[PDB]
Amino acid sequence: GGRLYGFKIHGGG
Amino acid sequence: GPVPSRARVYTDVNTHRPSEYWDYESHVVEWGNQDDYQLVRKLGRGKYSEVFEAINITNNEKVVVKILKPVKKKKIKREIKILENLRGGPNIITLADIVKDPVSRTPALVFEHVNNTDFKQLYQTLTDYDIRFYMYEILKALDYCHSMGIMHRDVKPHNVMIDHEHRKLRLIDWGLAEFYHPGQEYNVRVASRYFKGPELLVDYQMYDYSLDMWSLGCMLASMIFRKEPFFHGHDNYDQLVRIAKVLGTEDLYDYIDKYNIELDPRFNDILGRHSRKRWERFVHSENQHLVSPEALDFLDKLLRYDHQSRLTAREAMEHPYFYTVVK
Ligand SMILES: *Cn1cc(-c2cc(C(=O)O)cc(-c3cn(C*)nn3)c2)nn1
Repeated sequence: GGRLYGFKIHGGG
Repeated sequence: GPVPSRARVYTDVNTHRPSEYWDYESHVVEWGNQDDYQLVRKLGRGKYSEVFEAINITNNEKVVVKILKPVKKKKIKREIKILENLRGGPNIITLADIVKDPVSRTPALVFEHVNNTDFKQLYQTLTDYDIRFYMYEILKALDYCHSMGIMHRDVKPHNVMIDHEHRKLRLIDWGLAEFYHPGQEYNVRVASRYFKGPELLVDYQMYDYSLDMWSLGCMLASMIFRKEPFFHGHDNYDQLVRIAKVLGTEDLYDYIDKYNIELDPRFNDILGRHSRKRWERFVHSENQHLVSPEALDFLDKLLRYDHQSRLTAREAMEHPYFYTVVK
């Protein structure tokens, strides 16, 4: 639901 | 009917290859784990694709995700199959994985990361030596994919990715690419307006690899003369008028005559009569450092109405223009 086209959104190494 | 035509080189590569090679409709796609990839930032958008910068979390490596749209489906298999066939070829983008959203069923291609630098962005600063170097690198990709029985059909600066600090180039976006079968009458609604060959414009359907060599000549002209784009037509009809105003109408009508082409009646009143304008006429103070008699000879040998008369990718590689590229 904060997933875009099934992909989670990355934040930061 | 129109006179038949066969590619002068790599004619029967698909003919002597098994159907598993070129029969993309039968290709069973091996789907990977979508959970391995996470979106980093937006890279661009097209008319059927959404491109993103991403990270594979299993190894923390940068990748590029291209989410496909449902607008044009069953054409996803042709792209997938062509990328897998070309995998490992010189300067061909590496398809690293294929993933699918379990809920929306929307597929995504995961590519090797390359610096998000289009050719357009660099040409404005490239010197004569780097134009030759990168043009040769593009020719390696085109000779490879043609040798593998594939026409890219969308050669343009946007589809060339360059990492200048590593002088590394990749030919991308194989979404319009197709398998060459000698005798096939293809759809002429391919490539991008400014890069369409005369064959597309006159609806000559039995084209081949040489279509890519016209598109490449369009890019060379744009780079050496600093004119973006070189042929600026307002539509497919005017695009041929813009070509005619440079190459001339005489050679256009000789081309149509040679291939027994049925010229659309609209062309009778818009094509007119135009003499051939010498390549040297496009040379001025701002671009004379990028022009040479070799650049001009080479350009003249690519931008030819007759697709059969254009250099092949391997013949272009042997032209004196590339003598300065030290291997
Ligand atoms: C469900 N969901 C997640 C997000 C979202 C949006 C942003 C943004 O910048 O707009 C960023 C992130 C994010 C960044 N990092 C390091 N982890 N998550 C997530 N929108 N909706």
